[PDB]
Amino acid sequence: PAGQPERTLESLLAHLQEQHGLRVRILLHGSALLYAAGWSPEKQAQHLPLRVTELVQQLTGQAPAPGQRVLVLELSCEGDDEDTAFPPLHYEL
Repeated sequence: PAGQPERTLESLLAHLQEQHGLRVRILLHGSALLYAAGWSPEKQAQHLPLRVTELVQQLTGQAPAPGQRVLVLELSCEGDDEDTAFPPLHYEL
């Protein structure tokens, strides 16, 4: 297990929006695309009580596997400079 334990999708989106006052970004890589910005209301995206890791795989339709898994996520963010957005997140399962 790498990084802090997965708490909740609603927590992740709500935390960034309130504590940092920054727009939400999409984490996508093979498995699925995480909701952040789109036609759908922003409040709806943060509403999702599903776990951050479970939600991504559930949207994908892939069940969890035993042992350590290596997954990488890409941050899709619209901005003038690439430095504004953080580099891809490395998370193992």
